[PDB]
Amino acid sequence: GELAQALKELAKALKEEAWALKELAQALKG
Amino acid sequence: GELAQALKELAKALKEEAWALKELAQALKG
Amino acid sequence: GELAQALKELAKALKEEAWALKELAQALKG
Amino acid sequence: GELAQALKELAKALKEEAWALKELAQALKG
Amino acid sequence: GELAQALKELAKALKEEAWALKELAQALKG
Amino acid sequence: GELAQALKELAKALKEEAWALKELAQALKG
Repeated sequence: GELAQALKELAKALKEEAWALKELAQALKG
Repeated sequence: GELAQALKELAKALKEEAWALKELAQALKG
Repeated sequence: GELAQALKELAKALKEEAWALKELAQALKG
Repeated sequence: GELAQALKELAKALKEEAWALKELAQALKG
Repeated sequence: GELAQALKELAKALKEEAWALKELAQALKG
Repeated sequence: GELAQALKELAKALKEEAWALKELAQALKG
């Protein structure tokens, strides 16, 4: 239902945020 | 109640944050 | 209730942060 | 209760985040 | 119990993020 | 619960963002 769906969407977004943070860290190192 | 809605908004905002981190990473590369 | 509203406020803050970091990216890129 | 106190802490942190985002926007605008 | 603790952790981390946005703002000014 | 879990994960992500942004701040000063 609605809450389960929203929690799954938040979990996807957290994964995207972590991936993006790694891209920034890489760019900073470069 | 409104918990699921709040989590949907939070997931959407976190996606926007992730995209900004990706844009910063690319900006450091020109 | 109050929990959901505070999470909506947290989402609004991360949305604002995303926007400001996107502007920072545009300024760094030049 | 503990939840109410925690929401209070999050509200304080939101207010600090908001002022720092204002400062970042001020640094960017100029 | 665990939700109030998670919210307190989230407040702490938002304050760290505010500190970092201030540092960005200052760095933009040299 | 699942919610406390996800919010702890978000706090960790905001702490990592704060670290990266402080490194960006130093990079913006050369």
